[PDB]
Amino acid sequence: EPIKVYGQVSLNDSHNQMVVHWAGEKSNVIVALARDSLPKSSDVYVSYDYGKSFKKISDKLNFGLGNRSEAVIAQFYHSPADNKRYIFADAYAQYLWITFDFCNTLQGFSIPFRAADLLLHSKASNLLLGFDRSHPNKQLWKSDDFGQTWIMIQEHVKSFSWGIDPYDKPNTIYIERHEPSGYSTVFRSTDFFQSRENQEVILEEVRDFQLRDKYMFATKVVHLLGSLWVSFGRKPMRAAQFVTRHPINEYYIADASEDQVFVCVSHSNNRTNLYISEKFSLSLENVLYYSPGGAGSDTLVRYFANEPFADFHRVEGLQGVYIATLINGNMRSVITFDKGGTWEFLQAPAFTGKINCELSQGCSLHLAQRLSQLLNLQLRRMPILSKESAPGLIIATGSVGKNLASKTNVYISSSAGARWREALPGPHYYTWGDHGGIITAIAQGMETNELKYSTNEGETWKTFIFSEKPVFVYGLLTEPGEKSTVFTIFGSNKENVHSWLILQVNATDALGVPCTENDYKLWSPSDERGNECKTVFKRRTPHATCFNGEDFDRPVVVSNC
Amino acid sequence: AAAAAAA
Ligand SMILES: *[C@@H]1O[C@H](CO)[C@@H](O)[C@H](O)[C@H]1NC(C)=O
Ligand SMILES: *[C@@H]1O[C@H](CO)[C@@H](O)[C@H](O)[C@H]1NC(C)=O
Ligand SMILES: *[C@@H]1O[C@H](CO)[C@@H](O)[C@H](O)[C@H]1NC(C)=O
Ligand SMILES: *[C@@H]1O[C@H](CO)[C@@H](O)[C@H](O)[C@H]1NC(C)=O
Repeated sequence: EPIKVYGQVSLNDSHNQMVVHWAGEKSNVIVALARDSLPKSSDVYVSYDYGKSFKKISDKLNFGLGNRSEAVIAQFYHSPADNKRYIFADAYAQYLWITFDFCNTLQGFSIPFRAADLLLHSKASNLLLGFDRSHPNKQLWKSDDFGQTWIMIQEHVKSFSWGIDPYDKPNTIYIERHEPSGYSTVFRSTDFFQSRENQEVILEEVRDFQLRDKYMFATKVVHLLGSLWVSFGRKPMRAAQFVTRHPINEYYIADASEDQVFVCVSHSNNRTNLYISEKFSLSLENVLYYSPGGAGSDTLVRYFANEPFADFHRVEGLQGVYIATLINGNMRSVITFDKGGTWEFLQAPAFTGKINCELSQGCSLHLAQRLSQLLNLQLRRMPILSKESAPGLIIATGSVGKNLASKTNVYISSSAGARWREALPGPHYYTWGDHGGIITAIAQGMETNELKYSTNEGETWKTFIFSEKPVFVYGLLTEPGEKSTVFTIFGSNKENVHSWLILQVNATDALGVPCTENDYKLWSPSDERGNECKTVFKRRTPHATCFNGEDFDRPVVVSNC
Repeated sequence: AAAAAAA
C-alpha cells in the first residue's frame, strides 16, 4: 500500500479542547494538552516515537505529597531557543512545572503570581516574562532561571513584548502602562525598568500599541472642538498623512513588511478602506473588516471574536500577492499580484473534474475566509492556506458565481492564484507536506475513513482508507514547515462518543523516490502574470511523482530584472 | 469534542 498508518492512539480522553506541539528538531517529541474550552480539568500527554504511542503524564503534574489534589493546566509554553524545555502553568494555583528534558522529568515550583500569561525569550532560553491578569495591580514579572524565581518589574501594564532583534538591543522590552485617562503610554527599557537612563518614553497617551518588524504602530486620539503614529527603523514616531474626505474611526494593520504597509481604515459610515505607505495612497475600498466597536459589530461574530481582524490574506512565500474579500450590502473576492497597486476579479476554473463563468458577465471565483465563514456559520472551515514551504501553492474553500454561496468547494492554484482548478466538490480539511509535494484532504461533516490525497497539485486524487470504521474528524495537520510526509488525523470514534483519537498517517510511498534535477523547473510569479517586476523559485514540476527530502532547502534567487 | 490547535 502507498500509505501506512504509522500509529493509532486512542487517548481515553473526553476533553473538548486539544492543543498540540511538535518539538520538531528531528526530535520525535510531540506534546499535547487536552483541556476545556476557554477550565475544569486537563491531561497532558507526550509521545517520543512521533505519535506512534503516547504516554499520559498528568500524574507527574502534582503539588507533591500532603497535597494530593489534582492540577489543571491552563496553557503550556515552549522555548523558541531550546526545544528541549517547556513550562506548564496551573490555571487556578500560583504554580509551575518546568522541564529541560522533553518532559521525562518535571519540577513543581511555586510562584508569587498566577501564571495567567507567560512570554519566553526567543534567544535567551533561561529568560521569560510573566503576567497576573486578574490582579488589581497588573504586575509584570521576570525570571532569569527559566521560571524558578521571579521579581516584579512593573505595575499597571496594558500590553508588553520583547524587542525585535536586531532592531532593538538585547533585553529590550516594550510596554503600555495605564494612564488615569484610561489611555496608556508606551515605554522601552533595557534595564528591565531598573534604570531611568535606559527607561525611555516612546509615545504619550495612546489608545493601542503594535510592534511589527522594523515598524512600530500606535493610535493617538485627538479630540477637537469645532463641532496614526508610525516608527520606521525606530526613528521617532510621527503621524501619517491620509488622503480622505471622510473621517476615520478605526485603524488596523493588515500586513507589515519594510517599505509597504497595508492598513485597513474603517470610517463613521462603517465603510472600510485599504491604504499603502512607503504617506498612504488608496488601494481598495469596501473591504470586509471587523472591529468589536465595530464595523460589523451588530452581528454574530461578537461572541466569537474579541479582537478585530479582516478578510485579507497574504500569500506567504511571496511578495506582492494578496487576496481580500469585498462587501457592499454580498461578498466577492479580489486578488492583486502587485502590493495593492492594482486589484482584480478571481478567474474561475475552466472545468469541474466542465463549467461556464466569465468576468464580463459578472462572476468570478470567490474564496471564503475567516470572517465570511463565521457569518455563514462555517465555524470549523478552513481559511485560505498558503505557506512559504510551498511558494505559489494556494488551497481554499469557496464558490463560483457572483457571490459566495452557502455551497462551497475546494479550489487549488499552483499559480499564486492566477489560474484555479476545481479540486474537491465538498468542504474539506486540507494541508500539505514535503514542501508542497503532497496534498491531503478529508471530508467535513459526515464521518469518514477516507483520506483523499494528491501528488499533482490537485489535478487528480486517490483515496486511502485510514480506518476500518468511519470516524468523525476534527482536524488534519502536519508538523509545521510541511517538510515531512507524516500527516496527523485528529478525530473521535463513533459512540461511545467523543473519545479523542490520534491517527498517524505516513505517506512517503505515494511519492516513492527521491527527486532529481529532472523534476525541477525555475519559476517566478513574474512568469505567471508578466513578465513584470523579481524572485525565482526552484519548484518540483507538478507531474513529478517523487520527494524532495525533509532537508530540502528551496533555492530562491533574488535579482534586478 | 470541538477543536484542535497548534502552539
Ligand atoms: C496544593 O497546592 C496549592 C499551591 O501549592 C495550594 O494552593 C493548595 O491549597 C494545595 N491543596 C490544598 C488541599 O489546599
Ligand atoms: C451595492 O449594491 C447595489 C445593489 O445591491 C448596487 O446598485 C451598487 O452598485 C453597489 N455598490 C457598490 C459600491 O458596489
Ligand atoms: C514513514 O514511511 C516511509 C515509507 O514507508 C518510511 O520511509 C519512513 O521512514 C517513515 N517515517 C516515519 C516517521 O515513520
Ligand atoms: C539590485 O539592485 C538594487 C537596486 O537597484 C540594489 O540595491 C541591490 O544591491 C542589487 N542586488 C545586488 C545583489 O547587488
